[PDB]
Parts: sequence; structure tokens; C-alpha cells
Amino acid sequence: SLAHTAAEYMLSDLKGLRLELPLDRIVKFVAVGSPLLLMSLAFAQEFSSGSPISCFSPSNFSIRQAAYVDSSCWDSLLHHKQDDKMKSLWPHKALPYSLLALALLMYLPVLLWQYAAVPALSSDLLFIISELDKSYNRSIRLVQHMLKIRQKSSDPYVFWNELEKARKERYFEFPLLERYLACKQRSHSLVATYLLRNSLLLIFTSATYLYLGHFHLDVFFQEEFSCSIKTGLLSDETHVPNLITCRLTSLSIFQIVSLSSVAIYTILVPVIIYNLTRLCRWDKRLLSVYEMLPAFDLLSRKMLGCPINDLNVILLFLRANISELISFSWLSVLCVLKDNIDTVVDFMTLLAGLE
Amino acid sequence: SLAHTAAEYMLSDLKGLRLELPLDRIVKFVAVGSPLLLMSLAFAQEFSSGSPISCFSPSNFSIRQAAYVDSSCWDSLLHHKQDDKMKSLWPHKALPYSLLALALLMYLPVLLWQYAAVPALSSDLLFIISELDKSYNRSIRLVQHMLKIRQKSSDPYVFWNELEKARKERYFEFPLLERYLACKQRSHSLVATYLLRNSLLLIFTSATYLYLGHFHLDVFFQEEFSCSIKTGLLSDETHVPNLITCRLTSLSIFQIVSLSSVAIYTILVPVIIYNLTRLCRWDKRLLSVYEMLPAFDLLSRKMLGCPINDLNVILLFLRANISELISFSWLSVLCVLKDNIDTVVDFMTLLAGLE
Amino acid sequence: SLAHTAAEYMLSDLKGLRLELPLDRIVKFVAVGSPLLLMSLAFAQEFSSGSPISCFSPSNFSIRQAAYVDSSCWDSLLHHKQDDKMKSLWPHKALPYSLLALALLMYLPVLLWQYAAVPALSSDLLFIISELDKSYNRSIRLVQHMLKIRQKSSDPYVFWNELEKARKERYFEFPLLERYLACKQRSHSLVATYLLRNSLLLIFTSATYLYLGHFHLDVFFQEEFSCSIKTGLLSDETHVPNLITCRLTSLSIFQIVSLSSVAIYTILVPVIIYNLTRLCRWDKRLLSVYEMLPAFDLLSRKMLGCPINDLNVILLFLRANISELISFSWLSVLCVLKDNIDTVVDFMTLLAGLE
Amino acid sequence: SLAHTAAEYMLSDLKGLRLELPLDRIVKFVAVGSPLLLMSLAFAQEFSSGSPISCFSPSNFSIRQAAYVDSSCWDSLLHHKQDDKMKSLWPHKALPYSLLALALLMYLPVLLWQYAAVPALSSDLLFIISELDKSYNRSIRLVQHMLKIRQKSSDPYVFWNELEKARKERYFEFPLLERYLACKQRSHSLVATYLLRNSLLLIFTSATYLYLGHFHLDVFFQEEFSCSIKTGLLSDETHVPNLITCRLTSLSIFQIVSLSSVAIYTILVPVIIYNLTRLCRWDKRLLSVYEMLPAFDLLSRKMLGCPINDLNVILLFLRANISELISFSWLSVLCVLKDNIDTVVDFMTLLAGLE
Amino acid sequence: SLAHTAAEYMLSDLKGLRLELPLDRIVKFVAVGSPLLLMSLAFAQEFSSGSPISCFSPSNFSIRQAAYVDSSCWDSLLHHKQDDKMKSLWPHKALPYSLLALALLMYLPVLLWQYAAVPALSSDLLFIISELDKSYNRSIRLVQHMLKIRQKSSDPYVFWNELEKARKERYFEFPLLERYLACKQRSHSLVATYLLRNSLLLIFTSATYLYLGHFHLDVFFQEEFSCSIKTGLLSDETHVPNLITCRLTSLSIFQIVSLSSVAIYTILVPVIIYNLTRLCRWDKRLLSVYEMLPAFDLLSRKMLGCPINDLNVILLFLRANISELISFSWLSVLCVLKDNIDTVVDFMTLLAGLE
Repeated sequence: SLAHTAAEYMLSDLKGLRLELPLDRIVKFVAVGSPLLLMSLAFAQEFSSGSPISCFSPSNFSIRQAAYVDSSCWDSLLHHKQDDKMKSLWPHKALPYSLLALALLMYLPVLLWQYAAVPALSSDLLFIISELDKSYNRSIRLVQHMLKIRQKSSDPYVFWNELEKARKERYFEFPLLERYLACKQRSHSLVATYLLRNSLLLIFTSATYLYLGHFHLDVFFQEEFSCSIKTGLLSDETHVPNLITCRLTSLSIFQIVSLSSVAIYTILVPVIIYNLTRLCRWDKRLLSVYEMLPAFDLLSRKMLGCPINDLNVILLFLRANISELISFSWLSVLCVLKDNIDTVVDFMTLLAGLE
Repeated sequence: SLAHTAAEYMLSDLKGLRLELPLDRIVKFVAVGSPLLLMSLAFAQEFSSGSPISCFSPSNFSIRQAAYVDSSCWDSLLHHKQDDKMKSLWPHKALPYSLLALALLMYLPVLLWQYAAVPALSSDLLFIISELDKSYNRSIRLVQHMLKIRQKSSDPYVFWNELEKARKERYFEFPLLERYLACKQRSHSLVATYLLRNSLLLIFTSATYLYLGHFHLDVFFQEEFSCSIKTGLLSDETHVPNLITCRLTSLSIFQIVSLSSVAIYTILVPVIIYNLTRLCRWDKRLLSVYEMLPAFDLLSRKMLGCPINDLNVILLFLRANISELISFSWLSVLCVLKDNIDTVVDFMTLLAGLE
Repeated sequence: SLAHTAAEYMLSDLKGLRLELPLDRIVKFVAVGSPLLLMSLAFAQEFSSGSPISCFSPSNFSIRQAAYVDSSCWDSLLHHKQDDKMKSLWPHKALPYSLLALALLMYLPVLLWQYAAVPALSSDLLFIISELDKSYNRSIRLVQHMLKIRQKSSDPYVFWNELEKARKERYFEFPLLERYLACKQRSHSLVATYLLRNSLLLIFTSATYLYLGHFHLDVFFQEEFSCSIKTGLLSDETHVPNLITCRLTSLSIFQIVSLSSVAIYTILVPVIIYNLTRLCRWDKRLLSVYEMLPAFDLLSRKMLGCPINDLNVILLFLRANISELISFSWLSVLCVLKDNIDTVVDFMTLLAGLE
Repeated sequence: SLAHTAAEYMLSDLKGLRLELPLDRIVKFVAVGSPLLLMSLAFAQEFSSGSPISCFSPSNFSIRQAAYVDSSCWDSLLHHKQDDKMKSLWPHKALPYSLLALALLMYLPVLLWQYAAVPALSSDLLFIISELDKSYNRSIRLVQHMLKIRQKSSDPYVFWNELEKARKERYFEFPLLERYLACKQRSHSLVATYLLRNSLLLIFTSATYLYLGHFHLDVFFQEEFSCSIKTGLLSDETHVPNLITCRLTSLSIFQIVSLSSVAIYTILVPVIIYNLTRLCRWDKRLLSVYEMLPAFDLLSRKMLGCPINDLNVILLFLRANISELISFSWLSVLCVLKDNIDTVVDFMTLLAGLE
Repeated sequence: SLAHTAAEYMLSDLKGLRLELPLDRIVKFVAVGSPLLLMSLAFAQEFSSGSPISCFSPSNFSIRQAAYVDSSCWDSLLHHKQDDKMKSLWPHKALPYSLLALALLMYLPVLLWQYAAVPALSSDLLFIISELDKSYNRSIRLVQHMLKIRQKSSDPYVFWNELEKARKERYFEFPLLERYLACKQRSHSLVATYLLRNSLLLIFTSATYLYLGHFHLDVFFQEEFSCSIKTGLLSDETHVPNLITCRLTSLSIFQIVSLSSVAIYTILVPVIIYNLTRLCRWDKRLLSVYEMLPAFDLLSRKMLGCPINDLNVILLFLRANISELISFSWLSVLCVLKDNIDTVVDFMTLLAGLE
């Protein structure tokens, strides 16, 4: 079948970065493979093939004449409906092609995301991850002489005033990363790609609904139609002027395909809606631990104004990559600290699991 | 089908160099795979196969006689048109082969680009990238003692006169690269390959238009034609001398293929036009940051006269490779400096992110 | 189809050596894949299959009798030509097999080149490349004390007499490589393989021409022939003694295959002629730079007498491998020196790009 | 087809060792793939398929009756020959299976060579190669102080008497390798595998000849035969008691297959004969250079008595592996010395190309 | 066909361990792939397909009526045998499925061996190999000062009394390995898996024999049978009440499949019997050289009592892995010592080939 090569040509499966969220991957997979799977199911060995159109020719007709009669009407599907208003049954002939066309349209947004946002996002993620990876040996290699002096001191002069200049010395501060984040916050060149990628899917789903409503849902319970042959050089002949009781064999496949196409997209729409709305708010589910690390406090510091910024998408893509191999470490281990108090445990946990 | 093996034989997918721009890759992919996909669609399981030609034989004829009648006219497609001027319907028989021929012609330019310009361009890119990679530890490993002396000095003697001999000493100058660029600027042996590769595509598109206009567009709404059998040893027989009402079954596929072939190339032409026009001007979108680095100033310095040189193509291919793994660094990070002023920030940023 | 597995069994695609010139690769690819592609095109889904031979049986005959009549003549293609001289139409039945036979013959020379010349040529190339790779740190690591003494000297005693003993001392001379080249120059054991590989292709092309001229070109416009059945146990029967108007369905495929087979080889012959003539002359397109390097002067020194030697083939295969990764260096960069004068530039260029 | 999977299941393609000579590889390839290729050619799309047997049923018979008549004789191929001696045409039905059986028999010896001689031969080759690889720095790292003393000496006391004790000192002698070779010379456990592997191929070729002579060559020009149906429950019926003029459709394929099977093996036999006779003599084509190296003289020393020993096969397999990566060196470069004399050049060459 | 995917799903082809003996691999391969190959051969292109059952309908019947008659008896294979005892011919319909079922049963034991014995055996082999690999530098790195003292001594005090305490000192003894072997000797948890894996194959072969004897061998020479149609709603009709002369087309395939199935297993049974009997005796074919090495003497020491222990299987699997890369050394070279005497040679050889 043709829908087999296209499957791995379209929907087939850096070096440490995930540039596609799992929900987006699932949405793309479903929205691309559903029409291909439906097309494969419709016209394969599962349902017996043969002649999609059959006609009840008179017994006087021969085999060749009957074949000509029933083959000159499949490419001219046009019901001479008396219920002389001639109605067309063309979707039955255009059901496969349209499906393939849909498989094209749902692949248009994906390429856009792979051609207008992947390189810049990859560069930003690489730079930010490289800068953040140096933040480990800066809270345990520098702030380590806090409890080493706390025991020979008291409350105010070792943990509420001493821990003020060590935090403001040229080992805790990252000015280049701060300025990079400040400059990227103003930019809006990447959120437009995300908005377009979701809006194109919404528009294509709406167009699919319109196509399935305007053209289908009319020829759906119609399985019989009457055609004519004497509309040309065969008019001057002695035979039936209007063919009688021609029946469509594959109406069940048509109905099943239409129902599945409706159901799949009516299920898929809310997921895309949620993906679009994910960028409408600032995320602070783990800001409590972020506001204490040397380099991670900058990310939580710059959360002001509207959330529609490049910084929002950068943070969203960085969160899914914060567990690669190196940040897949202590950062993922500060889950036991979930309820002054940070005098010991917050630092014994840090100095216990060094490496 | 034949369309399957040829696909991966033709349009199938150093070690760090990109020698094909994404636009050229897309253009080649579309222009090569469109005829293959069309000819696969035309003669696959999507549309029911069988006899492409059907005839209305008299009821006296047997099955074998009717098969002989309808099979001796498919290889002799010739309409005895009374509207005795005999017209030929040969494109219906030559529709697949022609498509395949097109799939060959569009592959001719690509091989040329892979056999007349790839090695020299690869060598030039390798040498230039290797020379430019040494430019990092020459503006921060050498010019580092400007701000280290600026504080113990004033305006004229540390940043407007001192920064004159350090820029003209045997650590800032690259004479070999300068002479290589000067000699390559005069050469014109590589722009000819680009011009030929685009002009061949233009000529082939024009030839496709001429073929689709002269031969098609005439037999397009014609689906019935009358043939003759008594033109040889069968003349001395008692049967119909001129066959009646022979109909072409696959006219819809013909129309769809012609329309798709027209539309795809009418869409593709402007992209190739833009690819041709890309080399008619000098590019200075990032020259502002280029005119300050030690080795990158030479690229911006030699932009004079006509832009039709080997240096233009070399710069075009180098820009797409300036973000590999090592130039995928600080060079891509001087985006925050976009608005004397360079007294601190232009050097603080340089000495902040060393490695 | 059978011609699909044979394609990748025949024409499918050390570790740093190229033992096949691109022209030879193209010639082999075309000459091997053209018959296979023609065979695939002739007998695949592109042209509708069925019965290659059709006959006009009398209406009294049944379906089984007509099938027997039209099936007992395909394996006995023999025209009882009255224009009683019985003519044979056997090529129509032998068109596929012959093609396959050709696809075997054109593969005979290639195996020879892979079994009689590949190992010795690989060994020679490896040894010569290994010896030549040591020539880099012998003109810049040794002759470097020439400009270092030129400034404190004059014309005759530092660059026309001093550069006479440093060139005749045990750092410039390669005696083993010189003797190896001298002994390989006399040998003629490898040029015979090249000559045989080209002459076999010429002979096979001539044989193809003879086969296509003697047997084809006679049954080319003939599409009808009369056969006989009553030539055995069926003689004692009451039916037609000579069958009437049997027609060959696939004449167009025959004509197309013959025309393509003629055209492809008539295009290919000049390329093989040029490949043969490539070895009839000494190549000195880059001898000007070669005669100055320490170890590369020996290659240009031994160009005397007839050019039909093993040294010619060794040089031809070495030139295509002179740009691998290490000779893909300065050697490829002495293109700027193309117009005493070598006093300055020829040495600063060498000592600038060391590594 | 079934012959497609079996191809790569049977004939499909340590880490530095070649345990199969090229001639043996070619012989196995041809003798295994020829029957498979013939079977694929016989019953594929190249020749039109259908009913291998056709019969001329009377016009009174229906389609079902004719099909039953012509289908009840294909599985009962038995000619009631009047030239009442009933002759059997069973090979026409057993042509494919027999071919497959042959494709099994020719694969029997190969497995034997892979199960009774590969491990021991691999171990012996590994040990011998490892011992011989240490022989390089023993004629140039030890004998190097011969010409260093020759110049301060004369003819007898530095090159004809001094070069007697250095050769008999504990750096030139290899006792373990000598004893291993002496013990392996007596053994005969591996030459039996080679003899059996060749004799099985000879016996199978003889059996193929006997099968093609006794059963074929009789039904070769016979294409018509008369069968009977009334030999059971259908005897009490009113129809033809002896069927008339039943013809075999695929006689040409039978003849072509038989001729190709004869020709391929009549070509292959001399190659196997030469492979068998290769072990009947001692090889001394390069003993002249072998008798001078420190460890390689032992191989040439033990060439006495009959040549049917394990040492012969070990040497044969070692010679093809003497050019791997390390012995692919000076050993292969000692070709310039092909015409006291060895005073200088024989050692200048050795000490020139050290590494 | 279904036989293609199941082949590589079933019989498809750590990192240094061989956990399957070659005989077991061959037995599994044959016993799994024989039914698959037979069922592929039975129903593939090699023998022409069509209707497996044919009937001689009366000439009055039409094509549709004859097809209904001959298609309503294939799923109701039941011979109304008059030689009114009705006999059933159901195996002809169940021949493929049964074969597939066999291809499942023969795969049941293999999975067991891969799920109940592979991990423990792999762990034991890894530990034993790791412990034994340290035994090299303990007989030549420790016992080396025997001959170094033998020359300055006599018979009793250097080689029959001195070599008594060096063999009982903390470089020759391995207590952990000795205790591991002692504890594993008592265990019987792994021999049960081997016994079950062989007994399941024996039982399945016996079941195959019973199935081929009870159901086959009765309908083997029977090719004609009479069926009935008037056994339902068609009873009240005017036609033949008992169908006449219905013949089975594919009896030859049935006979060939039965004969091959019998022959393959009657050949295979002795191999499995030998595999079972391999574990009934202690193996001491190389114990003579084993009783002298430092760590290998323990393996030979613990050979007492019944041989049905885990140690037997461990030794069997270790012997096939004693030639990997490191034990593929000197241990495989003590083959020259095959005929006080060990005074020199047994030590000269050991200290000759160190590494």
C-alpha cells in the first residue's frame, strides 16, 4: 500500500536535548497517523476488495456489456435523483485522496517548528545549561565555611550578617547569564512559532470539520442510485435509457471512516487547547528551592509582567531537560526537604552527597 | 512498484560540514519526489486497476474476440475523428514513462553539484574554519591587558593610542588567510556551478511547461473515441469496420496528475528564483560584530566591486557552518550587545565566559 | 521482481583509500544497472500485464480451446510467412533472458579488477602514502634555518650555494622510496589489468551491437503472424489448419527497450575510450610545485620513456588520494603561489601554517 | 518466492583472520546460488505463469469439467505411450523440489569446515602470527651492530665468522615455535577435513550428473502426451476414455534449466580439482627471503618428506594472512631485492624504514 | 506468508560467554525450522495454488452452482464411505495449523532454558572464569625459582622436597574458589533444567509420532470421496442427492510433508539422546595437564561420587569457554607435551612464552 512508505517518511522518529514535549509528540503522532491508518484499513485485505460499484444489468446484456455499464459510472458517479434534480456522489470516489491530503496538512506545522525555532532554541538551551552546570561547586565549594564557623559563633554574626557578603562576592554572581536572560525576556521571536504551530492545527481541525459536514452527512444512508449511459455516442442504441438499481458496495467503510475521523479529532482538540494555554501563566511549582541556589535564583527573580516571552518557552524546555545526567543529581534529590531550620540539614544534605 | 526503489535510490539522505542549504535541499526533494509520488499514486491500489481501455463490442462477439478488440487498440491509440482527420491519443499511453523521465532530468543538476564543486568547496571551508578557530585565544588572551591598564591611565593613552600597536603586532595579523581570501576573491570557478545548477532547473521547468501545454490540454475533456480493426489481415472479414464507443477509464487520474504537475512547479519556481538572486548582493547583516574580532575583520574588509565571486559562495556556506560546536560559542552569544561604550562591557563579557 | 535483488547483489556500494576513480564508478553503475532497469520496466506494473500473445479464434471455439490455441504458440513462436518460407520470432520470447545475460557480462571485468589488481595497488599506495607523509617536517623543520641566515648574508652564499649541501644531507634524501619507485617503474603487471578491464567492456559493447543488429531490426515493425496447430496429434481434426491473425501485444515495449539499449551504450562508449586514453601520456599539471618538496621531487624526476608503466597507474591513483586528511593540508594550500621570488613568500607561507 | 529468504539464510556473508581462500569462496558461492537462481528464474514473473499443463477437451465439456480433467492429470503425470507401455513424466513435477534438494546438499560440506577445522586452525594461526610478529625487532634491533663494525674490520672476521655467534645467541632462537611446528607437522587431523570437503563436492557433482542423465535427457523433446481419466469411480460414464493431445506448456524452462545446470558444474569441476591438488606439493615461491629472517627461517627449514601435513594447510592459510596490518610492512616491501651483495643494501633497506 | 515473520521471531540469532552448546543450537534450529519450512513449502508459489478440492458437477449445473457445491464441502470434509459408515478426511484441512502448533511446542523448552538457568549459570561462569584468570602469574611468577635453584642443588632437595612448601603457601592456594566449588557440587538446582529441556523434546517427538500414526497413514492413498449436499434447506430440491467423484488435488504435498516430518525427527532423536547421555559420566580427557596448574587442580580434585551435579554442567559450559581471549593462550599451547621429564621442558616452555 502507498500509506506504508509515507508512514515512516512522515511520522518516523543536540545529542542530549529534548526539543519536543511528550504531549506535542503524542498530538503530532495521532494527528498524522490517524488518516494514514484509516486509509490503510479502508483499502486493504481486511475487507474484501473487488468492484466498489455494482449494477443490476438486464439478463440480455453480456459480460463485457455489463462490465462497460458498471465501469462507465464509477468515474461518473452522478445520481439522477427523482426525489430530475441530478445529485452527485463524488465523495465516494474522493474518500482516499482527501485522507492523504489531510495527512499532508497536519504535517505542515511540524516542519515549521523544525525550521524556524529549533536552532535558536537549541543554542539558548545549550548556553543556559552550560552556564548552570557550573553552579554545583559554588554553593558547596564556597559556602562550605558557614557551619565550619557557625559553631564558634552565635545567631546574628555567622548566619544572618556573615551570609551577606559571601553571597555578594565574585564567586556567587553570574552577570553574563543575568544579562542574557534580561535580553531574552524582551524578545518575542520564538513564542510566535509556538502560537502559529498550535493555531495551524486548530484551523486544520476546523477545516476538517467543515469538509466532513458540508459534503458528507448527506450521502451517508444512501446506498442505491440510478445512472444513465445514453448521453453521447451510445444514445442511438436500443437498450435501457436509465440504468436501474446500482448499489454502492463499500458504504460501511465510508461510515466507519467518517465516524473515526470525527471522534479522533473531537478527542484531540482539548489536548491542543491545553498545550496552547500552557504559556498563559508563570510556573513556580519549584521556585522555593530555586531561590536559594547560586545561579538558579536568577531564573526565579525574572518573573514579572506578562508571561508571553521567550523566557517562558526557554524555561518550559529547560525544565524537561533538567534531569539529563549531571543535573540528574542532587537537584533531583532535594525532595526530602519539603515541609532557623536551614542551619544544618540544608547543608549536611549538600555536603554529604558531593559526588 | 518501481516508484519505491527509485525513491531511496534518488532522494536518499566532511563529518562536520553542511554543503547543502536547507532551501536547496527542500527544492531538490520536492522537484525529485513529486513525479515519483504522482506516478506511484496513478497506478497503485488507491484507484482500482484493470483494463485502462474499454469498448462496447456487439453482443455477437465472444469474450476472446472482445478481449482481442479492446487489447489491439490500447497499443494503437488512434481516434478516427469525424469532427476523416485521424487524431492520436498517445499521451494516455505515455503518461507514466514521461513522469519517470522527468524524475531523471531533475536529478541531473544535483549530481553536477556533487561532482564539480563539492571537493573544492569542502577544502576551502575546512581551511577557513581551521584558520578561524584559532581566533578565540587572540582577543581575550592578548587584548586582556587593556582594562588591566585602563584604570591606571586616562582616555587617550590607553584606549585610543595604546590599542594601535597591539593590533599591529605578530599576534593579531593573519597574512596567510588574508592572501588566501585575496586569491579566492578573483576566482570564478565555483559560481559557474551554482549558476548552472539553478539554470538547469529553470530550463527543465520550462520544458515541462512546454510538454504539458503542447501535448496535453487538448485530450483533456475527451473520453470517447472510435477505432478501427480492419486495417490488415482482418480486413477480409464480416464484422464492424469501425469500432463504436470506446471509452477511456482513467481520465480522472490523467486530469489530477496534470493539475498537480502544473501546481507543484508553479509553486516551486519563485523559490529557485530567490535562490538565484541570493548571490547578487553582499551580505552585511552581522558585519558590525565582525569588524572587531582579530581574524573575522578580514571577511568584512574584502567586500568590494561586483559580488559575483567565489568568496560570496564561500561566505554563504561558511555562515551556515558558523555554529558547529566551537564557533557555536561566544560568537553566537554577542547578541546582547545590540543597541566609549565598549570600555567595559565589550571586554567584561569576553573575559567572563572563557570556556 | 527478480531484477530487484540482483541490483543490490551486483551494483551495491583500506578504510582511507579510493581504489575506483569516479568515472569508472559511473561507467560501471550505468553499464550494470541499465539492463536491469530496462528489464524491470518491461515486465512490471507500469505497463498492464496479461497474455503477451493474442489470437482471433473462430467463434465456434470455446474458451478452453482458444486458450490452448493461444498458449501453444507462445512457446512455438514461428511465423508461416507467405511474403511457405517459415520465419521465426524467437527474440520476443528471449528479450528478458538476454538482458539478464548482459547484466552478467558487464559484471565480469569488475570482479577481475577486484581480484587481480586491488591488493597490490593497495599495498603500493599504503607504502607510498606512509613514506610521503613524513615529508612535511622535512622542508619546514630542516630548511627553516635559511631565512634565519639570509638576512645576515648576501645573494650567493646563503640562497644559491648554501642551499646545496642542506639538500644533499641525511634529512632530505629518501633512498628506499627512490629504489621502490625505480623498481616499480619497470614492472608491467598492473597495467595489463586496466587494459583488460577496458577492452572487455569494449568487446561486450561490440557484441551487444552485433546481437541487436543481426537478430533485432528485422522483427521490429512486424506485429501480426500466422501460426499452425495441426502439426502432430491434432492434425486429424476438423478445424482451421492455419491460425489467422495472431498479434503481439507488447511490441512497443520491445521497440523502447531496443532503442534505450542502443542509446545508452552509444553514449557510454566515448567515456570508456577516454578512460583508455588517460594512460597514454605523462601528467605534469602540478609538477611545478612538486619539484621543490623534499620527497615529492622523486615523483616528478622519474618521468622518462614510454608512459605505460605501473608508476603511471600508481600516480593516477595517488593523485585522487592526495587529499585525505593529512595531505589534505598545506599541499592543497599552495594555490596562492601561481603567477628570486621564492626568497620570502615561499618560506613565510610554509612557516606560518605549521599545524 | 521461497528461494529469496534461503539465499541469505544459506549463502550470506577472528576479527583479523581470513579462514576461507577466495577460490573456495567463489566455488561455494556459485555451487550454492546457481540452483537457487535457476529455481527463482523458472517460477517467477519473467515467464508468464498459469497452468503448467493444458489439454484439448471436447467442446461438449463445460469449464468446470475441463478444469477437472486438466487438474487431475498434473498430479498424475503418466503418458499412455503407444510408441500400451505407460511412460511417466514425473520429473516435470519434481523439477523445483530437486533443485532445492541440491541447494541443501552443496551446503553440507561448508558446515563441516565450519565445525571441524575452524577453531583449531584459528588457534594455530593466532599463535603463529603472535610469535612471528615479534621477529621484526630481532634482525634490526640485534643484528644492527654488523655494519657498525664492518667498516673497522675486514671480510672474514666481521661478516663470515662474526655473524655466526650472534645468530646462535638467546635473541635469534625461537625454541617454543620450533617445537610447536615440529609437533604440528606430524599431525594429520586437519588435512582430512579439507580432503572430505573437496571429495563431498566431487561426489555431489557426480550424483547430479547421474540424476540429470538417468531421468532427464529422455523426456526432453516430448511435449505431448495422452492421459486417462476413467480409472476409478468415473469409469462408468459416457465420455472420452483416453484424453487427447495434452501439452506441457513449460518445456522451454525445463530445457534451459537442464542446460544451465550441466554447464555450470562442468565449468566448476576443474576449479575444485585444482583446489584439491593445491596440497600435493610444497610451496617455495618466496623461500629465498624467508631463509634469512630470524623467525621465518624455521618455516622454510621444515619442508621434508610428504607434503600432506597440517603444516602445509597452516602455511597456506598463513600466507594469505601475511599482509594484515603489521606484516603488511617491510616483509611486503622486500620486493626490490630480486635479481658479498648483502653487505649494505640488504641492511640499509632494513634500517632505513624502521617504522 | 506467515512462515516468514515467525522464522525470525522464533529462531533468530555476557558479551564473552557461550551459554549454548553447538549441538543444542543445531538441534533447536532443526526442530524449530523444519515445520515452518515444510508449511512454507506446502502453500507457496513452488506448487500452483487454486482450489484444494475439485468435484465433477453435472453439465446442467452453472458456474455458481458448481462453485457452491465444491466450496460447501471443503469446510465439511466428510466421506460417505460405502466400503453407510461415514469417514472423515479432516487432517487435509488441519495440515497447516497442526504444523504451526508443532512450531510452538518445540519452542517451549528453549524459553525455559533462557528463564530458569541462564542467569545463575552466567554468574557462576563469570565468577569461576574471573578466579581462574588469576592463575597465570602464579605458576611462572612464583614457581620460577625452581630451576634457578635446581642447577645449584641435587635431586631430592630442590625438586622433590623443596617443591612441597612453595605449593602450600599463600600464593598457590585458592580457598574461596575451593569452597565455592564444594558448595556448588552438592547443589542440584541446574541439572533439573537440563533434564527437563531434553525430556520435553523427547515427549514432544513422541506426541508427534502418535499424531502422525493415529490420524495420518489412514487417509494417505485415498484421493477420491463422495459427499452430500441435501442435508438441510437444500434437501427439498431436484438434483443429485450424493455428489459424485470429488478429488483432492494436493495429496502429493500431504504425502511429502508427512514423509519429511517423519524422517527429520527420526534423524534428530539420537542427537538428543546423546545430549542427554553426555552428563552421565565424568570427563577427564585433559585432567593430566589440569592436575599441575595452581588453580586448575581443584577442578580435577573434586570428581567423586555420582556425576549428576551442578559442577558437571558448570564444567561442561566452562570447557567450551576456556578459549576466549586470555585462556585462549598458553593453556591451549600445552599440546606439545603429549607422550624426571618435567625438570626443564615443562618449565622452559612456561617461561618462554610469557606474554
